[PDB]
Amino acid sequence: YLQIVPEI
Amino acid sequence: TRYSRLRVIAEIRNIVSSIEFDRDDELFATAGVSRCIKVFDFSSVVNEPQCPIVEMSTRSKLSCLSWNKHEKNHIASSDYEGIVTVWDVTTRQSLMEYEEHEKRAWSVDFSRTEPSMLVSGSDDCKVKVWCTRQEASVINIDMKANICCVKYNPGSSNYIAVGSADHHIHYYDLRNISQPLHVFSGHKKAVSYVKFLSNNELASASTDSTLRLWDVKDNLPVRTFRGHTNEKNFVGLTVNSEYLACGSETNEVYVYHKEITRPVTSHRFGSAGSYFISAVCWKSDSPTMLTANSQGTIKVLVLAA
Repeated sequence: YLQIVPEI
Repeated sequence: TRYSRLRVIAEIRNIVSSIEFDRDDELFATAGVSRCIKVFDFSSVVNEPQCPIVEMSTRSKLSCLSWNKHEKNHIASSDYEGIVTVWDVTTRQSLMEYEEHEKRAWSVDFSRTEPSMLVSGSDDCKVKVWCTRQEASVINIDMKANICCVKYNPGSSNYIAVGSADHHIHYYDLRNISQPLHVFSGHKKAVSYVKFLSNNELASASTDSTLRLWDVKDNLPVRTFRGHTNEKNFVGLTVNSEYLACGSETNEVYVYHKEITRPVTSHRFGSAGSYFISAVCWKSDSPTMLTANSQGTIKVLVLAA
Protein backbone atom coordinates (compact mmCIF):
# COMPACT_ATOMS: atom_id res chain seq x y z
CA TYR A 1 0.00 0.00 0.00
CA LEU A 2 1.41 3.33 -1.14
CA GLN A 3 1.06 6.62 0.69
CA ILE A 4 -1.78 5.32 2.88
CA VAL A 5 -2.01 6.89 6.35
CA PRO A 6 -1.75 4.35 9.20
CA GLU A 7 -5.06 3.65 10.95
CA ILE A 8 -4.75 1.95 14.34
CA THR B 1 -12.31 37.59 -2.63
CA ARG B 2 -8.78 38.84 -3.32
CA TYR B 3 -8.29 35.50 -5.07
CA SER B 4 -10.89 33.26 -6.70
CA ARG B 5 -8.91 30.66 -8.66
CA LEU B 6 -5.62 28.85 -9.18
CA ARG B 7 -4.00 29.44 -12.57
CA VAL B 8 -1.80 26.74 -14.09
CA ILE B 9 1.47 28.36 -15.19
CA ALA B 10 3.49 25.20 -15.89
CA GLU B 11 2.97 21.44 -16.11
CA ILE B 12 5.51 18.60 -16.11
CA ARG B 13 3.78 15.45 -17.37
CA ASN B 14 3.94 6.98 -9.96
CA ILE B 15 3.04 8.74 -6.71
CA VAL B 16 5.01 11.87 -5.78
CA SER B 17 5.13 11.81 -1.99
CA SER B 18 7.04 15.06 -1.52
CA ILE B 19 7.73 18.27 -3.44
CA GLU B 20 9.86 20.98 -1.80
CA PHE B 21 11.70 24.23 -2.64
CA ASP B 22 15.34 24.75 -1.62
CA ARG B 23 16.53 27.48 0.76
CA ASP B 24 16.20 30.20 -1.91
CA ASP B 25 13.06 28.99 -3.72
CA GLU B 26 15.37 28.48 -6.73
CA LEU B 27 15.37 24.71 -7.15
CA PHE B 28 12.73 22.22 -6.12
CA ALA B 29 12.90 18.48 -5.61
CA THR B 30 10.42 15.63 -5.93
CA ALA B 31 10.48 12.12 -4.52
CA GLY B 32 8.16 9.19 -4.19
CA VAL B 33 7.47 5.56 -4.92
CA SER B 34 9.70 5.44 -8.01
CA ARG B 35 12.83 5.49 -5.78
CA CYS B 36 14.37 8.62 -7.33
CA ILE B 37 14.94 12.16 -6.06
CA LYS B 38 14.64 14.61 -8.97
CA VAL B 39 15.81 18.23 -8.79
CA PHE B 40 14.42 20.92 -11.10
CA ASP B 41 15.17 24.61 -11.69
CA PHE B 42 11.99 26.56 -10.93
CA SER B 43 12.55 29.40 -13.40
CA SER B 44 13.38 26.95 -16.22
CA VAL B 45 10.18 25.02 -15.52
CA VAL B 46 8.10 28.23 -15.65
CA ASN B 47 9.80 29.62 -18.76
CA GLU B 48 10.10 26.51 -20.94
CA PRO B 49 7.53 24.42 -22.90
CA GLN B 50 11.49 19.77 -19.20
CA CYS B 51 14.28 17.73 -17.56
CA PRO B 52 15.71 17.47 -14.02
CA ILE B 53 19.16 18.93 -13.42
CA VAL B 54 19.98 16.12 -10.94
CA GLU B 55 18.53 12.67 -10.25
CA MET B 56 19.54 10.41 -7.36
CA SER B 57 18.41 6.79 -7.25
CA THR B 58 17.45 5.40 -3.85
CA ARG B 59 17.24 1.96 -2.28
CA SER B 60 13.65 2.33 -1.09
CA LYS B 61 10.44 4.20 -1.77
CA LEU B 62 10.50 7.76 -0.45
CA SER B 63 7.99 9.38 1.89
CA CYS B 64 9.38 12.88 2.52
CA LEU B 65 12.03 15.46 1.65
CA SER B 66 13.42 18.44 3.55
CA TRP B 67 16.04 20.82 2.20
CA ASN B 68 18.67 22.24 4.53
CA LYS B 69 18.03 25.86 5.46
CA HIS B 70 21.73 26.84 5.50
CA GLU B 71 23.57 24.44 3.19
CA LYS B 72 22.02 25.21 -0.19
CA ASN B 73 22.93 21.87 -1.72
CA HIS B 74 21.84 19.48 1.07
CA ILE B 75 18.51 17.66 1.25
CA ALA B 76 17.19 14.99 3.61
CA SER B 77 14.89 12.09 2.73
CA SER B 78 12.90 9.50 4.68
CA ASP B 79 12.12 6.10 3.15
CA TYR B 80 9.93 3.02 3.52
CA GLU B 81 12.78 1.01 5.06
CA GLY B 82 13.09 3.57 7.87
CA ILE B 83 16.33 5.13 6.62
CA VAL B 84 16.85 8.89 6.95
CA THR B 85 19.45 10.08 4.43
CA VAL B 86 21.17 13.45 3.97
CA TRP B 87 22.23 14.00 0.35
CA ASP B 88 24.38 16.53 -1.50
CA VAL B 89 22.66 17.35 -4.80
CA THR B 90 25.88 18.60 -6.38
CA THR B 91 27.92 15.44 -5.74
CA ARG B 92 24.88 13.08 -5.75
CA GLN B 93 26.29 11.31 -2.72
CA SER B 94 24.68 10.35 0.54
CA LEU B 95 26.41 12.31 3.29
CA MET B 96 24.69 10.54 6.20
CA GLU B 97 22.58 7.37 6.38
CA TYR B 98 20.72 7.17 9.69
CA GLU B 99 19.44 3.62 10.20
CA GLU B 100 18.06 3.37 13.74
CA HIS B 101 14.36 3.33 12.84
CA GLU B 102 13.05 -0.24 12.60
CA LYS B 103 10.12 0.54 10.28
CA ARG B 104 9.10 2.97 7.53
CA ALA B 105 9.90 6.58 8.33
CA TRP B 106 7.09 8.86 7.15
CA SER B 107 8.60 12.30 7.71
CA VAL B 108 11.85 14.26 8.05
CA ASP B 109 12.40 17.95 8.76
CA PHE B 110 15.56 20.08 8.91
CA SER B 111 15.44 22.85 11.51
CA ARG B 112 15.54 26.42 10.21
CA THR B 113 17.31 27.93 13.22
CA GLU B 114 19.79 25.15 14.07
CA PRO B 115 20.32 23.89 10.54
CA SER B 116 22.50 20.87 11.40
CA MET B 117 19.52 19.38 13.30
CA LEU B 118 16.86 17.16 11.69
CA VAL B 119 13.93 15.18 13.10
CA SER B 120 12.21 12.04 11.82
CA GLY B 121 9.15 10.00 12.72
CA SER B 122 8.26 6.40 11.98
CA ASP B 123 5.78 3.54 12.08
CA ASP B 124 8.14 2.19 14.79
CA CYS B 125 6.47 4.74 17.13
CA LYS B 126 9.70 6.69 17.69
CA VAL B 127 10.71 10.29 17.06
CA LYS B 128 14.45 10.68 16.47
CA VAL B 129 16.48 13.89 16.45
CA TRP B 130 19.74 13.81 14.53
CA CYS B 131 22.70 16.12 14.02
CA THR B 132 24.58 16.06 10.70
CA ARG B 133 27.89 15.96 12.61
CA GLN B 134 27.00 12.77 14.56
CA GLU B 135 26.19 9.24 13.41
CA ALA B 136 23.98 8.28 16.39
CA SER B 137 20.66 9.94 17.21
CA VAL B 138 20.88 12.81 19.70
CA ILE B 139 17.33 12.38 21.10
CA ASN B 140 14.89 9.46 20.98
CA ILE B 141 11.23 9.77 22.05
CA ASP B 142 9.31 6.51 22.54
CA MET B 143 5.65 7.07 21.71
CA LYS B 144 2.58 4.87 21.83
CA ALA B 145 1.44 4.96 18.18
CA ASN B 146 2.74 5.35 14.65
CA ILE B 147 4.23 8.77 13.89
CA CYS B 148 3.01 10.20 10.60
CA CYS B 149 4.60 13.66 10.62
CA VAL B 150 7.19 15.76 12.47
CA LYS B 151 8.01 19.45 12.09
CA TYR B 152 10.31 21.92 13.82
CA ASN B 153 8.96 25.24 15.02
CA PRO B 154 10.29 27.90 12.61
CA GLY B 155 11.59 30.15 15.39
CA SER B 156 13.32 27.71 17.71
CA SER B 157 14.92 24.28 17.45
CA ASN B 158 13.64 23.43 20.94
CA TYR B 159 10.07 22.68 19.77
CA ILE B 160 8.65 20.01 17.47
CA ALA B 161 5.09 19.12 16.50
CA VAL B 162 4.41 15.38 16.15
CA GLY B 163 1.29 14.09 14.38
CA SER B 164 0.30 10.60 15.46
CA ALA B 165 -1.99 7.78 14.41
CA ASP B 166 -3.49 8.18 17.91
CA HIS B 167 -5.37 11.22 16.45
CA HIS B 168 -3.43 13.80 18.49
CA ILE B 169 -0.66 16.34 17.92
CA HIS B 170 2.07 15.99 20.55
CA TYR B 171 4.00 19.25 20.95
CA TYR B 172 7.41 18.67 22.53
CA ASP B 173 10.09 20.79 24.13
CA LEU B 174 13.22 18.81 23.26
CA ARG B 175 14.95 20.13 26.40
CA ASN B 176 12.68 17.84 28.45
CA ILE B 177 11.12 14.95 26.54
CA SER B 178 9.71 13.19 29.60
CA GLN B 179 6.33 14.79 28.82
CA PRO B 180 5.14 16.91 25.89
CA LEU B 181 4.39 20.57 26.49
CA HIS B 182 0.84 19.93 25.31
CA VAL B 183 -1.15 17.35 23.39
CA PHE B 184 -3.78 18.76 21.03
CA SER B 185 -6.94 16.70 20.62
CA GLY B 186 -9.63 17.39 18.05
CA HIS B 187 -8.93 15.28 15.00
CA LYS B 188 -11.03 12.10 14.76
CA LYS B 189 -8.49 10.09 12.74
CA ALA B 190 -4.70 9.96 12.36
CA VAL B 191 -2.86 13.27 12.00
CA SER B 192 -1.02 13.05 8.67
CA TYR B 193 0.68 16.48 8.49
CA VAL B 194 1.80 19.29 10.81
CA LYS B 195 3.05 22.64 9.45
CA PHE B 196 3.67 26.03 11.09
CA LEU B 197 2.28 29.30 9.72
CA SER B 198 4.41 31.25 12.24
CA ASN B 199 6.10 30.77 15.61
CA ASN B 200 2.76 30.46 17.43
CA GLU B 201 0.40 29.11 14.73
CA LEU B 202 0.36 25.40 13.89
CA ALA B 203 -1.76 23.69 11.25
CA SER B 204 -2.56 20.00 10.87
CA ALA B 205 -4.24 17.65 8.40
CA SER B 206 -6.00 14.37 9.15
CA THR B 207 -7.83 11.51 7.46
CA ASP B 208 -10.97 12.88 9.13
CA SER B 209 -11.21 15.20 6.07
CA THR B 210 -10.29 18.30 8.06
CA LEU B 211 -7.46 20.74 8.50
CA ARG B 212 -7.13 22.36 11.92
CA LEU B 213 -5.38 25.47 13.23
CA TRP B 214 -3.90 25.60 16.73
CA ASP B 215 -2.26 28.21 19.01
CA VAL B 216 0.95 26.74 20.45
CA LYS B 217 1.66 29.71 22.74
CA ASP B 218 -1.58 29.39 24.74
CA ASN B 219 -2.42 25.77 23.76
CA LEU B 220 -5.80 26.49 22.17
CA PRO B 221 -7.84 25.14 19.25
CA VAL B 222 -8.52 27.91 16.75
CA ARG B 223 -10.35 26.74 13.62
CA THR B 224 -11.39 23.69 11.59
CA PHE B 225 -11.33 23.78 7.76
CA ARG B 226 -13.59 21.58 5.64
CA GLY B 227 -14.43 20.95 1.98
CA HIS B 228 -11.86 18.50 0.63
CA THR B 229 -11.99 14.68 0.74
CA ASN B 230 -9.21 12.96 2.70
CA GLU B 231 -10.19 9.63 4.27
CA LYS B 232 -7.25 7.42 3.28
CA ASN B 233 -4.13 8.89 1.66
CA PHE B 234 -1.31 11.28 2.38
CA VAL B 235 -2.59 14.15 0.19
CA GLY B 236 -0.21 16.98 1.17
CA LEU B 237 -0.40 20.06 3.39
CA THR B 238 1.45 23.35 2.91
CA VAL B 239 0.99 26.64 4.76
CA ASN B 240 2.39 30.16 4.75
CA SER B 241 1.64 33.29 6.80
CA GLU B 242 -1.97 33.50 5.58
CA TYR B 243 -3.01 30.40 3.59
CA LEU B 244 -3.34 26.64 3.90
CA ALA B 245 -3.38 24.34 0.89
CA CYS B 246 -4.04 20.63 0.79
CA GLY B 247 -4.74 17.81 -1.61
CA SER B 248 -7.87 15.70 -1.94
CA GLU B 249 -8.80 12.18 -3.03
CA THR B 250 -10.97 13.84 -5.69
CA ASN B 251 -7.79 14.90 -7.55
CA GLU B 252 -8.37 18.53 -6.52
CA VAL B 253 -6.13 21.07 -4.78
CA TYR B 254 -7.88 23.15 -2.09
CA VAL B 255 -6.85 26.54 -0.71
CA TYR B 256 -8.10 28.04 2.55
CA HIS B 257 -7.42 31.43 4.05
CA LYS B 258 -6.58 30.87 7.71
CA GLU B 259 -9.53 32.99 8.88
CA ILE B 260 -12.22 31.24 6.75
CA THR B 261 -13.39 27.68 7.34
CA ARG B 262 -14.49 26.85 3.78
CA PRO B 263 -12.27 27.04 0.70
CA VAL B 264 -11.26 30.24 -1.08
CA THR B 265 -10.72 28.18 -4.23
CA SER B 266 -9.99 24.75 -5.63
CA HIS B 267 -8.43 23.32 -8.78
CA ARG B 268 -9.33 20.10 -10.59
CA PHE B 269 -5.97 18.58 -11.53
CA GLY B 270 -7.33 16.50 -14.41
CA SER B 271 -5.04 14.34 -16.51
CA ALA B 272 -10.79 8.06 -16.06
CA GLY B 273 -9.08 7.56 -12.70
CA SER B 274 -9.31 7.78 -8.93
CA TYR B 275 -6.18 9.89 -8.67
CA PHE B 276 -5.29 11.80 -5.52
CA ILE B 277 -3.20 14.90 -4.99
CA SER B 278 -0.11 13.64 -3.19
CA ALA B 279 2.15 16.63 -2.48
CA VAL B 280 1.91 20.44 -2.26
CA CYS B 281 4.35 23.27 -1.42
CA TRP B 282 3.93 27.06 -1.33
CA LYS B 283 6.71 29.26 -2.71
CA SER B 284 7.22 30.98 0.67
CA ASP B 285 4.59 33.68 1.36
CA SER B 286 3.76 34.19 -2.33
CA PRO B 287 0.62 33.04 -4.15
CA THR B 288 2.69 30.51 -6.17
CA MET B 289 2.57 26.81 -5.28
CA LEU B 290 3.99 23.50 -6.48
CA THR B 291 1.65 20.51 -6.66
CA ALA B 292 1.88 16.86 -7.68
CA ASN B 293 -0.49 13.92 -7.86
CA SER B 294 -0.59 10.13 -7.73
CA GLN B 295 0.12 9.88 -11.46
CA GLY B 296 3.37 11.81 -11.01
CA THR B 297 2.24 14.93 -12.83
CA ILE B 298 3.62 18.19 -11.45
CA LYS B 299 1.89 21.56 -11.78
CA VAL B 300 2.94 25.08 -10.84
CA LEU B 301 -0.16 26.99 -9.74
CA VAL B 302 -0.70 30.63 -8.77
CA LEU B 303 -3.58 32.07 -6.77
CA ALA B 304 -5.26 34.72 -8.91
CA ALA B 305 -8.19 37.13 -8.91
